[PDB]
Amino acid sequence: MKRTFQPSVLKRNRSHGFRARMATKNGRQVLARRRAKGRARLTVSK
Amino acid sequence: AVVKCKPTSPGRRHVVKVVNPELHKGKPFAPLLEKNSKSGGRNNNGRITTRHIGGGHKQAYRIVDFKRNKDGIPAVVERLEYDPNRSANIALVLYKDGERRYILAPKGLKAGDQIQSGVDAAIKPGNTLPMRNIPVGSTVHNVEMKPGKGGQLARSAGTYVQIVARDGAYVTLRLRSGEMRKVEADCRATLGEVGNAEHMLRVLGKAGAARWRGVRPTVRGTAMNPVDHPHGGGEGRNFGKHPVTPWGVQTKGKKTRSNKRTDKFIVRRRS
RNA sequence: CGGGUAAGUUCCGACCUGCACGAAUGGCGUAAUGAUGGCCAGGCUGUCUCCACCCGAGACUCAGUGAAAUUGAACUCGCUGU
RNA sequence: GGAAGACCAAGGGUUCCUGUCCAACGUUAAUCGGGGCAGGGUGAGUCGACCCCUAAGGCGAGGCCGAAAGGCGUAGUCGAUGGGAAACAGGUUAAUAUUCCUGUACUUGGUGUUACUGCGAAGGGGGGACGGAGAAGGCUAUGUUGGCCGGGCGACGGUUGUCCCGGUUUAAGCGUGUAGGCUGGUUUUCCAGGCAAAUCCGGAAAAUCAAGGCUGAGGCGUGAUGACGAGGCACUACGGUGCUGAAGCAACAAAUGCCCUGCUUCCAGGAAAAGCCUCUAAGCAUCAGGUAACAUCAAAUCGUACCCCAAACCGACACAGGUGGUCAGGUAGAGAAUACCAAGGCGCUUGAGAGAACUCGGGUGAAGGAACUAGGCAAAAUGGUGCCGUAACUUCGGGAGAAGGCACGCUGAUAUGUAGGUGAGGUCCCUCGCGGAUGGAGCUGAAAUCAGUCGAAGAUACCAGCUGGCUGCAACUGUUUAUUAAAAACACAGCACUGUGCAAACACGAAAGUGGACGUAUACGGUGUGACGCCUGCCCGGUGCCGGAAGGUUAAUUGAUGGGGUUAG
RNA sequence: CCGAACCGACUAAUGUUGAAAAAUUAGCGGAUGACUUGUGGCUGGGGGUGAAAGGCCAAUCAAACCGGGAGAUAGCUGGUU
RNA sequence: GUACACACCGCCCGUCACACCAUGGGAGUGGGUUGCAAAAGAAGUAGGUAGCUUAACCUUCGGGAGGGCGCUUACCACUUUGUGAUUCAUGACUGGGGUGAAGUCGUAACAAGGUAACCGUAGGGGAACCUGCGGUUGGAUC
RNA sequence: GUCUCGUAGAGGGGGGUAGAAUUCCAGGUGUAGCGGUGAAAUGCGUAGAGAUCUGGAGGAAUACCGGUGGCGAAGGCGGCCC
Ligand SMILES: [K+]
Ligand SMILES: [K+]
Ligand SMILES: [K+]
Ligand SMILES: [K+]
Ligand SMILES: [K+]
Ligand SMILES: [K+]
Ligand SMILES: [K+]
Ligand SMILES: [K+]
Ligand SMILES: [K+]
Ligand SMILES: [K+]
Ligand SMILES: [K+]
Ligand SMILES: [K+]
Ligand SMILES: [K+]
Ligand SMILES: [K+]
Ligand SMILES: [K+]
Ligand SMILES: [K+]
Ligand SMILES: [K+]
Ligand SMILES: [K+]
Ligand SMILES: [K+]
Ligand SMILES: [K+]
Ligand SMILES: [K+]
Ligand SMILES: [K+]
Ligand SMILES: [K+]
Ligand SMILES: [K+]
Ligand SMILES: [K+]
Ligand SMILES: [K+]
Ligand SMILES: [K+]
Ligand SMILES: [K+]
Ligand SMILES: [K+]
Ligand SMILES: [K+]
Ligand SMILES: [K+]
Ligand SMILES: [K+]
Ligand SMILES: [K+]
Ligand SMILES: [K+]
Ligand SMILES: [K+]
Ligand SMILES: [K+]
Ligand SMILES: [Mg+2]
Ligand SMILES: [Mg+2]
Ligand SMILES: [Mg+2]
Ligand SMILES: [Mg+2]
Ligand SMILES: [Mg+2]
Ligand SMILES: [Mg+2]
Ligand SMILES: [Mg+2]
Ligand SMILES: [Mg+2]
Ligand SMILES: [Mg+2]
Ligand SMILES: [Mg+2]
Ligand SMILES: [Mg+2]
Ligand SMILES: [Mg+2]
Ligand SMILES: [Mg+2]
Ligand SMILES: [Mg+2]
Ligand SMILES: [Mg+2]
Ligand SMILES: [Mg+2]
Ligand SMILES: [Mg+2]
Ligand SMILES: [Mg+2]
Ligand SMILES: [Mg+2]
Ligand SMILES: [Mg+2]
Ligand SMILES: [Mg+2]
Ligand SMILES: [Mg+2]
Ligand SMILES: [Mg+2]
Ligand SMILES: [Mg+2]
Ligand SMILES: [Mg+2]
Ligand SMILES: [Mg+2]
Ligand SMILES: [Mg+2]
Ligand SMILES: [Mg+2]
Ligand SMILES: [Mg+2]
Ligand SMILES: [Mg+2]
Ligand SMILES: [Mg+2]
Ligand SMILES: [Mg+2]
Ligand SMILES: [Mg+2]
Ligand SMILES: [Mg+2]
Ligand SMILES: [Mg+2]
Ligand SMILES: [Mg+2]
Ligand SMILES: [Mg+2]
Ligand SMILES: [Mg+2]
Ligand SMILES: [Mg+2]
Ligand SMILES: [Mg+2]
Ligand SMILES: [Mg+2]
Ligand SMILES: [Mg+2]
Ligand SMILES: [Mg+2]
Ligand SMILES: [Mg+2]
Ligand SMILES: [Mg+2]
Ligand SMILES: [Mg+2]
Ligand SMILES: [Mg+2]
Ligand SMILES: [Mg+2]
Ligand SMILES: [Mg+2]
Ligand SMILES: [Mg+2]
Ligand SMILES: [Mg+2]
Ligand SMILES: [Mg+2]
Ligand SMILES: [Mg+2]
Ligand SMILES: [Mg+2]
Ligand SMILES: [Mg+2]
Ligand SMILES: [Mg+2]
Ligand SMILES: [Mg+2]
Ligand SMILES: [Mg+2]
Ligand SMILES: [Mg+2]
Ligand SMILES: [Mg+2]
Ligand SMILES: [Mg+2]
Ligand SMILES: [Mg+2]
Ligand SMILES: [Mg+2]
Ligand SMILES: [Mg+2]
Ligand SMILES: [Mg+2]
Ligand SMILES: [Mg+2]
Ligand SMILES: [Mg+2]
Ligand SMILES: [Mg+2]
Ligand SMILES: [Mg+2]
Ligand SMILES: [Mg+2]
Ligand SMILES: [Mg+2]
Ligand SMILES: [Mg+2]
Ligand SMILES: [Mg+2]
Ligand SMILES: [Mg+2]
Ligand SMILES: [Mg+2]
Ligand SMILES: [Mg+2]
Ligand SMILES: [Mg+2]
Ligand SMILES: [Mg+2]
Ligand SMILES: [Mg+2]
Ligand SMILES: [Mg+2]
Repeated sequence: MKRTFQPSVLKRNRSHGFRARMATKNGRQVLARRRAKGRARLTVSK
Repeated sequence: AVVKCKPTSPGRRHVVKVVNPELHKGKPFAPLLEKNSKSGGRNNNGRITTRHIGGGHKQAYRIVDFKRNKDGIPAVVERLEYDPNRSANIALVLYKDGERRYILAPKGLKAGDQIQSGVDAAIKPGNTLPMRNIPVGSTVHNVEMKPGKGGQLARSAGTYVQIVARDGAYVTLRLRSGEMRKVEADCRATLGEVGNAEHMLRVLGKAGAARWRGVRPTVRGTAMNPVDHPHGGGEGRNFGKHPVTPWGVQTKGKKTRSNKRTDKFIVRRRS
């Protein structure tokens, strides 16, 4: 059966990548939060 | 001509075609074509704002001359053509100086006919004049509402407008709706009726024929749940309320015109 | 009431006493169509009378690997009563 | 074996190859592994990306709009799933190869010579450039048979022949220009069009010639005195290397591939932009620039291993699931169904016995034949082609494959292989060719009829409609509760009412705007009904909607009049 | 219209600590169209989308998920060495 | 003018109720005849002929020819199956018709029959009928 | 039966146009009735009808001529102009 995760790198980067996050103020608050938590990987960006 | 299909399959039994042997069979005139992609009835918020629109055949846009302001130069009809964008047919015309344009095809117009626009044009079908120069009582189409703006009234297949009176700077028109409407006498109009009057005699015959035209199905409000539509609900077929739109406004007689700016031009409403 | 069956609360045709049909929240018909509902017949048969035998895969034994739900504690019988 | 073979994209990321190890991982053992450890392995002007160009859509200087955050959008700038230059065959590694090597090619650009010469764009025109279905003809891939070449003479009767086995392969490029497709050509004069100009496109009028151009599969030639090649021979570290090498033709059949972005036809009427060709403007003037030949230089960078219907991707698993594109042999067959095979790939990571009940998946069954049961659930049955034949009803299409029935293998003859298809030499003609005409050798080859013959059975396996009668509902094909409901529900063409005069009604939106629509009442929205046929009666008291506007009542607003507080007196 | 690929999901058996959190096997429907499919885009939670089943919106839907108000409140149940 | 003549206190129409009779439709069903498509194949006759058996003819004395039986093929009666056509009988119920009798409801026609009658058509109504549209005089009065 | 010349005609088909009248719409004047019948009532009217004047819209039919007149196979055909 077809499952929910059907990977595509272009769609991954367009939807959640670093530059998509930087494009809006709400996305920059995601990055601010993850930096404050100290995540080793800020985004999906490979 | 109006042609019934033979009932060789259930989807063909009720089909009625309008077949016109005079329409061009080849490709349209390319310099007057533009692309025109579809909307699905969605605006720039991406929301459906007009229901029941989607799909259907790809269509190119034909640039049609509704202004008819190339005055004093005669043109000859080269051919009639099918236009997917409208109910009327269109005519490709060649002006004496070598320019080609598309116009709405009036009833009776055929290849070889001559047309002209301007104050001094002859009173003949396909000619365009300011209504100041058109006899009262005439039948016209593609009528301007503001001088120089371009035709806006009576453009659909088989429609026309009657010039019933002329008083000062204004003429009074009887529109197809039955409305009596004042328009400036300097507004242009084309003599005759829009052609292709048999358009309304066609019968689609099957559901798919509406889908070919970009029309998606209509779901009755009484077939829904209450959360979806004021008519929804009921154990069985129930109704019991005054018919309304999906947004709650009465839909069987309640009037919705509210334009005090243009009220001064309506001599008499359609009813 | 009639038909079909040896026998028919279903089915078909009628009657009208419509608890409580009825004319576009349509009425009455309707060829064709339907993995649609009901009923009848021919063919067909292990569906059944009424099961028998056979071929394979498990079940069973040996070697290797090795779960689960559950679980107050158990030295965890019948009966009649309480 | 239309895959369980081969090869890509996506996704993964070393899983690839070699050596070594067997703790853990592997549903068992493991000497083995997609496991551990170590080393190795991915070579490009031509393949792909990057790049030029745009679609939907995104962002968006100014701008318009919005308490703020922000929303929309112009000029622009991004964005492939689409348009845009060029390489093939052979050989080679343990592991890469259109990338390395051998042979033979091609493309774009920079320079520099030479010869000749109106070049010039952010502008104009052309082109690129486009649907569905259907029908053929011409072909090739490919196959089959013959010929040819090499080998064979058979474990058991026969096998020197009308016998057996194998091979019979060769590209891009360059040259040629055929089946076919499209279009009349050429030269002058003139002109309200193409924002200016134009020799270009469009238009008008003459003259003259009638064949001129554009496009185009395949074939043929060359590429190739080469490469490959059955086998043979010699070595092996027995895995394999080294050496040599015959024939290398024809006929017939033939695609879903090519000609074909064609042709015919239909209505639902079928992207864009650049590359490319052409025209001139400002400008430049024996300069630059353009065209051609020749030479020379450059073509960077990143990807390239491996899996890819899967043990490497998505499913927590070495999971009976899911996953877009390409390739398409033989015999039978209508076929990409199905059966058996080829190339190629596999036996599914617990086995060994036994031969109880019972469960699962199957086979057969005396007599009966729906008596079973809620119900013929399940099973059994029917099943092909040709011909004969086929009722009520019907919207005249249907119903219909109604129903029912007959024939069917093999051998011989007709006919040493027929009708038909294909077509060589020859001969004739020619405006001499990839030509026409004639002619038919060779090859291929149904179907039928007559006679005979074997079996219980000839559509023998696999494959492959059960049929008929009465009736409810829905006209019909479609759609739906992903995961207990597929229906009589939803939709539907058709019908009606009603709104809507365009800055339309209506909808999204504090708004700007956007959809409706580059539509205009034969149009668009809402609502109900639901093909078609015959039809659709009475009620306006209630609720709503529409119209009316004389009167009664009534909001903010206005503040007449009366009453009170204070106190100069 | 008949029928493979492809798209579905009418019946039965199995399976129900499955091989599988919806499948397998035998049959079944559509199969040039209101068809099917790849890649990319757009619509956002009282909101979307819906040939309408309250269906679907990441194994979640009569109001998604994540974080916060937050130790909501619990005249109720349990427990209290 | 008249459809009156025991003479308008005349004549007379239709539904409804009652009785009887024939007939159309009808879920269908049961018989007779018959078409079409097949299956079937007794006896007979004809063709063929493995096998068996032979009075007349011919033999070179073994046989030969010819015949018969058997077998087989063709044609075909009985019979069987499927599906139509036609005809007769019958059927709950239902449609109108005739006759009788006169009960109930009216009074359509005959006089200008009290709205002149009638024809075609359409709609309506318990019934005769009424109404619209065109037509006729086979209308009285004037 | 054909040809030549002329005559009368609501013979047919198509198009245009004119005047009278009805209805409706707008406005002016004006005020209590109008309309209808055997008699009435329903209906219309002080929200201004009916009556009268002006302007407009629209459809249908063609007074007088007109005649036991004409034309046409019958059914039928009537303003004027082409
Ligand atoms: K996404
Ligand atoms: K059109
Ligand atoms: K609907
Ligand atoms: K409802
Ligand atoms: K309901
Ligand atoms: K319901
Ligand atoms: K309704
Ligand atoms: K109906
Ligand atoms: K069904
Ligand atoms: K049925
Ligand atoms: K395992
Ligand atoms: K073991
Ligand atoms: K042998
Ligand atoms: K590689
Ligand atoms: K097979
Ligand atoms: K045992
Ligand atoms: K031949
Ligand atoms: K079949
Ligand atoms: K119906
Ligand atoms: K279904
Ligand atoms: K539904
Ligand atoms: K019908
Ligand atoms: K019909
Ligand atoms: K009412
Ligand atoms: K009312
Ligand atoms: K598509
Ligand atoms: K919803
Ligand atoms: K989620
Ligand atoms: K919510
Ligand atoms: K009777
Ligand atoms: K009968
Ligand atoms: K009468
Ligand atoms: K009379
Ligand atoms: K009458
Ligand atoms: K009555
Ligand atoms: K005449
Ligand atoms: Mg709609
Ligand atoms: Mg359109
Ligand atoms: Mg509709
Ligand atoms: Mg519902
Ligand atoms: Mg509500
Ligand atoms: Mg109900
Ligand atoms: Mg009710
Ligand atoms: Mg009974
Ligand atoms: Mg009974
Ligand atoms: Mg019944
Ligand atoms: Mg009802
Ligand atoms: Mg009711
Ligand atoms: Mg009604
Ligand atoms: Mg009703
Ligand atoms: Mg109703
Ligand atoms: Mg209905
Ligand atoms: Mg269906
Ligand atoms: Mg054990
Ligand atoms: Mg590793
Ligand atoms: Mg390996
Ligand atoms: Mg290793
Ligand atoms: Mg182990
Ligand atoms: Mg060990
Ligand atoms: Mg290893
Ligand atoms: Mg390893
Ligand atoms: Mg923007
Ligand atoms: Mg800005
Ligand atoms: Mg853009
Ligand atoms: Mg770009
Ligand atoms: Mg691309
Ligand atoms: Mg490799
Ligand atoms: Mg070939
Ligand atoms: Mg070849
Ligand atoms: Mg031997
Ligand atoms: Mg060659
Ligand atoms: Mg070549
Ligand atoms: Mg195909
Ligand atoms: Mg590789
Ligand atoms: Mg395994
Ligand atoms: Mg798997
Ligand atoms: Mg698939
Ligand atoms: Mg094959
Ligand atoms: Mg197969
Ligand atoms: Mg045992
Ligand atoms: Mg057993
Ligand atoms: Mg069993
Ligand atoms: Mg069996
Ligand atoms: Mg038995
Ligand atoms: Mg037996
Ligand atoms: Mg038996
Ligand atoms: Mg039986
Ligand atoms: Mg029973
Ligand atoms: Mg029983
Ligand atoms: Mg069954
Ligand atoms: Mg079976
Ligand atoms: Mg068949
Ligand atoms: Mg051939
Ligand atoms: Mg019933
Ligand atoms: Mg249906
Ligand atoms: Mg379900
Ligand atoms: Mg289901
Ligand atoms: Mg707008
Ligand atoms: Mg309905
Ligand atoms: Mg589905
Ligand atoms: Mg299946
Ligand atoms: Mg079907
Ligand atoms: Mg099918
Ligand atoms: Mg929220
Ligand atoms: Mg519900
Ligand atoms: Mg879900
Ligand atoms: Mg809530
Ligand atoms: Mg709080
Ligand atoms: Mg709490
Ligand atoms: Mg009878
Ligand atoms: Mg016999
Ligand atoms: Mg009377
Ligand atoms: Mg009378
Ligand atoms: Mg009659
Ligand atoms: Mg009446
Ligand atoms: Mg009357």
